[PDB]
Parts: sequence; structure tokens; C-alpha cells
Amino acid sequence: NFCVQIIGGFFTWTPDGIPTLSNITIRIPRGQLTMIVGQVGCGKSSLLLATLGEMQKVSGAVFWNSN
Ligand SMILES: Nc1ncnc2c1ncn2[C@@H]1O[C@H](COP(=O)(O)OP(=O)(O)OP(=O)(O)O)[C@@H](O)[C@H]1O
Repeated sequence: NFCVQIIGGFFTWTPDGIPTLSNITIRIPRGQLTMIVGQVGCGKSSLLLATLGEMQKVSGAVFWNSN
């Protein structure tokens, strides 16, 4: 199974409302070198923090797993 398994990905920073991100569905398996590119401020650092759990997720089905 993919280690980074995200279905909803409704990331947010404000504890009440204000979703910082939504509709994020990524399934990245282990040993998959995936470089991320994008525009300035287009949910890069926020996505990285949400991957480690540093960002509040409102509606997201995440099942973290390893080998
Ligand atoms: N912990 C946080 N709490 C609130 N807002 C945040 C937090 N972390 C990032 N943000 C903001 O949310 C947005 C997400 O942008 P993104 O994650 O792409 O930033 P970035 O990768 O640091 O951008 P840049 O290209 O400017 O370096 C930005 O406006 C950023 O300032």
C-alpha cells in the first residue's frame, strides 16, 4: 500500500473553519522519488506540513503505513 495515502486532504490552519486546502487525493507508494513543483504560495509548505500531520485536516481519509 502507498505510505502517503490521502483521499480527502481538506487541510486547514485555522482551528475553526478557513480550509487551507481541499480535494487532495494522492497515493504515493514507498520508494517513489516524487519532486513537487508549483507556483509561489500554492499550497506547498502547507501540504508538506499536512503530510507530517502539522496541518489540521477537516475532511480527509489518511491511512499512513510503512513496510
Ligand atoms: N502554519 C501556517 N498557518 C497559517 N498559514 C500558513 C501556515 N503555513 C503556511 N501558511 C500560509 O498558507 C499558504 C500556503 O502556501 P505554501 O504552502 O505553498 O507556501 P510556501 O511553500 O512557503 O510558499 P513560497 O513559494 O512563498 O515559499 C501561504 O500563504 C502560507 O503563508
